[PDB]
Amino acid sequence: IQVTQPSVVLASSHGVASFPCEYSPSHNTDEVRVTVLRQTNDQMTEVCATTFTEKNTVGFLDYPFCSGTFNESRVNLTIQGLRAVDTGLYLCKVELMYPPPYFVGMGNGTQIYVI
Amino acid sequence: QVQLVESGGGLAQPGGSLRLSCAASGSTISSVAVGWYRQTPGNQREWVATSSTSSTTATYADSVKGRFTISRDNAKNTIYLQMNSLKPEDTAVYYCKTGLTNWGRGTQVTVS
Repeated sequence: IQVTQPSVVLASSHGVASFPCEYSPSHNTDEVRVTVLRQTNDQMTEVCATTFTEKNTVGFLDYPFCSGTFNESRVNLTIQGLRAVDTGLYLCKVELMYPPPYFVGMGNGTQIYVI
Repeated sequence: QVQLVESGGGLAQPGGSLRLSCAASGSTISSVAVGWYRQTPGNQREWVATSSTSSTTATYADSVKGRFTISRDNAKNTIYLQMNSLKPEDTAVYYCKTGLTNWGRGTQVTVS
């Protein structure tokens, strides 16, 4: 699957940044896992991840610093507690988990600059 | 955005066949995996099968594997579920779906 996310996003003074992650085509699924990853010099580390279903469209409830609502084939993501040093490349990974077939796609990454 | 319309439902005898249709309007489903689900009285909609895509083959639940077949008709922007060797327990309302929540209106299938 194709995954679209913005090239560049400016975080707030409060350390908050929002950006959408959208995939296509909108294959049948009942379980979508969205993982946010940070690229750090060869290593990809997990920032936060959740699983969206038809009844649970509001995700990352178990994270203080990550929020996300899912609709159509689009997650609107919000990362909090960003610092200047947290400037970097944030990749949206999308997985269609059930039922078969499995699909996986990886966004190009959103560069996040922190004011 | 895609509106899905089921048809072909009705009554069949045990051992009989029905061909269900999921016709899409709005945009094309030529490239979208389309799922089929069935709902018995008092239960949740349950996955039955998903159509092929450019990169994947059709998939089936083991309860219908070998009896049911999904085929495409791009020109009619439609997916077909061929239902052979029907059983009374195949009785249900059948829905097609794309994405997470884009359900059709469902069509009743009754096997005596």
